[PDB]
Amino acid sequence: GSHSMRYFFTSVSRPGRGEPRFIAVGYVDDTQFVRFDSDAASQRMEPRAPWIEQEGPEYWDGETRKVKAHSQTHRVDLGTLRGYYNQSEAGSHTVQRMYGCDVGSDWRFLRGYHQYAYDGKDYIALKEDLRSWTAADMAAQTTKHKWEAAHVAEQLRAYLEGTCVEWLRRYLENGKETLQRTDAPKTHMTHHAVSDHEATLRCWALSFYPAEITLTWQRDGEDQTQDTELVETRPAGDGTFQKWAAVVVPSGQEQRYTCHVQHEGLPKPLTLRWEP
Amino acid sequence: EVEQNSGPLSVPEGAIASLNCTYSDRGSQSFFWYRQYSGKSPELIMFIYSNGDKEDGRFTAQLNKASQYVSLLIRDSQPSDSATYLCAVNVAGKSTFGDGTTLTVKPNIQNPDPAVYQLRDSKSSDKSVCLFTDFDSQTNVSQSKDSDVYITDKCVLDMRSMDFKSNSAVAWSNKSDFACANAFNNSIIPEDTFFPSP
Amino acid sequence: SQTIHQWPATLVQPVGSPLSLECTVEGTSNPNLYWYRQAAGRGLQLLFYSVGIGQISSEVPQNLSASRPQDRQFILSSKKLLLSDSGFYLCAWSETGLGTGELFFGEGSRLTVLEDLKNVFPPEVAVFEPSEAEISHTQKATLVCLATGFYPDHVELSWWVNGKEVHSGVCTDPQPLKEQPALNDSRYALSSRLRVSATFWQDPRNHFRCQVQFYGLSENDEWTQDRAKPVTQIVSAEAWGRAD
Amino acid sequence: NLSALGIFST
Amino acid sequence: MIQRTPKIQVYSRHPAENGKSNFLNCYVSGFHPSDIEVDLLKNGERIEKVEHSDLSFSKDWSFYLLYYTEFTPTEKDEYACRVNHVTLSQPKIVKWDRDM
Repeated sequence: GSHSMRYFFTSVSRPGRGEPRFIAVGYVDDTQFVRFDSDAASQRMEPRAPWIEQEGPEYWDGETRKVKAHSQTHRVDLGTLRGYYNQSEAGSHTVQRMYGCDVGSDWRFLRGYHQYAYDGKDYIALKEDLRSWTAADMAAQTTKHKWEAAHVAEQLRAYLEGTCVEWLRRYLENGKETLQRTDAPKTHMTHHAVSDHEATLRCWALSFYPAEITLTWQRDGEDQTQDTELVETRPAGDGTFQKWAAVVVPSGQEQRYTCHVQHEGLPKPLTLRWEP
Repeated sequence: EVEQNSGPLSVPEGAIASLNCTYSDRGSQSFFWYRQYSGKSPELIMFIYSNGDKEDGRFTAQLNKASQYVSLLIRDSQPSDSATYLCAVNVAGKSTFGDGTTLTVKPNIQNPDPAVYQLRDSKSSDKSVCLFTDFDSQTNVSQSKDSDVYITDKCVLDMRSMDFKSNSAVAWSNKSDFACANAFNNSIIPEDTFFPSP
Repeated sequence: SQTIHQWPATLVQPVGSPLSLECTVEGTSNPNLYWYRQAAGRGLQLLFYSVGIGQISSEVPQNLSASRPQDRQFILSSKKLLLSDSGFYLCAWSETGLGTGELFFGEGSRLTVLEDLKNVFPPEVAVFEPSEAEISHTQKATLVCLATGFYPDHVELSWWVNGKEVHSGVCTDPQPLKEQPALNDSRYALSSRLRVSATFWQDPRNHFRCQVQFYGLSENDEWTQDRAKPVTQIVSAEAWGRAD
Repeated sequence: NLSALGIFST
Repeated sequence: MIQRTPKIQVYSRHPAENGKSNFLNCYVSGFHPSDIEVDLLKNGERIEKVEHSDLSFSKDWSFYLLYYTEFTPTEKDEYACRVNHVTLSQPKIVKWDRDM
C-alpha cells in the first residue's frame, strides 16, 4: 500500500471577537494522529491516536512551537490579503494551508504538495516539480514574486523529500498495529418494494479501513450498471468507514443482479446477490 | 544537542581550516554557521538545508543528514578569519547553538628578525617595559614564573601600507633587577638582538 | 546592525540591582524575536522566544522576565540580579514564520554582576616610546600602551594619531591577564602596540595617544570607600614625535 | 512532524 | 469568495437494534465557510451532550465535520439531525432511517 502524511490548517478571522480561530490536524493515511485548536485550554499540540502518545516531551514541545508559528503566519496573512483584495476590517475570512508527502509500497518518496486557499478558492499551489508556483489572480502573483525571491519552494522541497517521508515511515513503524492493518468490509444487502414493477437493492459495506473502496453492480454482462445511487464514503467514527451503493431492478429479476466489493482487506474481490 | 570541538584550533596562513558540528535530533531541519569575533555579536556566514556542499567565497559547508553532521571549510585562511565559529541547528523552529570552535590563523612572517628591545615610559624615564618583536609564528611565548613579572601572549600587527606584519610580545615588572636580558627567558627563544646599548 | 539595535551595550551592577535591556528592530514587520545569553563559555542559551506582540515563551525557568510591548520592541528585566546572571545578552530577530531560520543579532549587552563594588578599579595607562635600537635595526618604531590594575576585566583600547583613530599598525591583546594569577577578585592588565615608520615617529609635530574606555559603576551607585568613585570613564596616556 | 521550513508570510 | 451548501448524512455506527447502546452520527461535508450550526434531535427535541470531530477539509477546500452522541434506539423514537449555514435559506432537518 501507498501511504501519505498530511497537515491541514484553517485560520478564520473574527474581528471584535479577538484573535483568529486556528485548527491544525495531522493525518497518516485516513487516521488523524494530532490536533491543535487555538480555542482549547491546552495551547499544546495534542495526540489523537495511540501510537503517537509514545513520543517524548521534546516532540510535543516542538510540534506545539511549530504549530503556533504556522498560526502566527496565518494571522499576518489575513491582514496582508484583506489588504491585497481591498476588503474592509469587518467581515470574516478563511485562510487554508495543506501540505504533505505520498510514498508507495516501497515506502519511497512519490510526490509532495503544498497549497494555500483564500475564502475557499485556490490562492497559491506548489506544482509536482516541487519548485514552480501556480497563482490564481493578480494578488497571488504578488505572493509569488515574494516566495520566488526567498526560495520558499526550495525550503518546502527539503522538508517534503526529507523530514516528511522520514517521519511518515517512523509513524508507519511505531503504529504498525493501527496504520498497516487492513479491516475488510463486513457486507450485507437490503430489499425495498418501490412499485409492483420495481425494487431497490442496497449493497452495504461497514467497518472497513482504509476508506478507498469500490462498490459496483452488474448482471448478465461484465459491463457494470452505468447509472447507480452510491453515497460519499463516511466515517463510522470508531475509526472504520461505511458506504453503500444501490440500484433499481425489475420485480422479476430480483436475484439476477450482483454487487462487486474491492478493498485492500479482500484477498479476492467479494461478490453478493439477493436471498430472503 | 549540538557538539563542536573547542579550539584553539591553530592553522597556518593560507591552509584550509576544517570545522565540524554533530547533532543527535532526527527532528533537525536547518543548519547554520555564525562567526563571532571577540567582544562582538555572531553574524551568519552559512545556512544550508539540503544534503550537499554550499560554497560562498572561501567558505564551504557540507550537510549530511544521514551521518548527522554539518562541516565548514575555510580555504586560504587569513589571520583575520581568527574568530569563534558557532554551529546552530533548527530543531522545531528553535535554533540551538554548540559552544563554538575557536580558530587562530597563525600568520606567515616571510622576513623574520627576532629582537628584544627596551622601551622607556614617556612620563618617567624610570618605569620600563621589554618588547620582543619580529619573530615568526613557530616561536611561542610562555606566561612568566617570576610572580612579580607580567608577560602577554604573541599578537599580530598588520601595517597594510609598508606591506609588513609583525608578531610582538610584551613583558614588564616593578623591580630594579628586572632586565630585558632574561625576561623572555622561560620561553623558547631563537637568535634575537639583545642590543647592548641600554 | 541597522535592522536591529540593542542597549545598554555594557553594564557593571551589584547583586540585587534591577536590570532593563532594550532591543529596537526596524526594516522588517512581525519578526520572531529571541533573547539569547552567552556565559561560562561561548555558545548561546535561548532565554526567551516571541512569535508575536505580547506573546513571550520562557524556555528555562529563571529570575529574569521579558515582554514585547510592540511589534518591534523587546525588553528583558530582573527585579533582583544573582551572580549567575552575568553574561552577554543578545537580542535576535527572524522572518515571520518558519523561513530558513536565519537569526540577525543586535550588538549585544555585556552584564557583569559583582558581590562587592569595593573591588572595582579603573585602568592606569602609560605609553612607552620606541627604543633607539628598534629604529636603527628596523627603520621602524613600536609605541606600546599599558592598561594596568583594572576590574572588572572589560575595557576597549584605541590608538589616536593627531586626534584621529588609526586602525593600521595596531595589535591589542585579545584578552587581559591577571596581575595576581592566584586570586579570584584579582585586578587585570592589557597591552597594545602601534608600529609606524621611524620617520613618522621622528616628525616632532606628530601626536600619539592611547585611549582606554573602562566600564565601571554608574552615577547612582552606592560607594563607601575613601577613594573617588570608579565609574565608566576613558583613561589616556600620550607621546609626541622625537627627532632625537 | 510539522515543517520548520518554507512557512512564510503571503 | 465561494460558499458551499453542506451535504448531510444521518446514520448509526453499528447497524440499529432496539434497546442496544450505539452512536448516532450526523456527518456534514462539502461546506464553506466553517461556521456551521449542527444539532442532534430526539423526537424533535434537541440532545444536549453532542461531541464533534476536529475540523478538516477535502481537495476542493470544503469542510467536513462529524457530530455524534451515544444513544440507544427503539421503534417509537424518531431521530433527526438539524443543520443551519449561511448558504441555506433556512435549517435543513434530515431524519435518521435504518437501511439508509
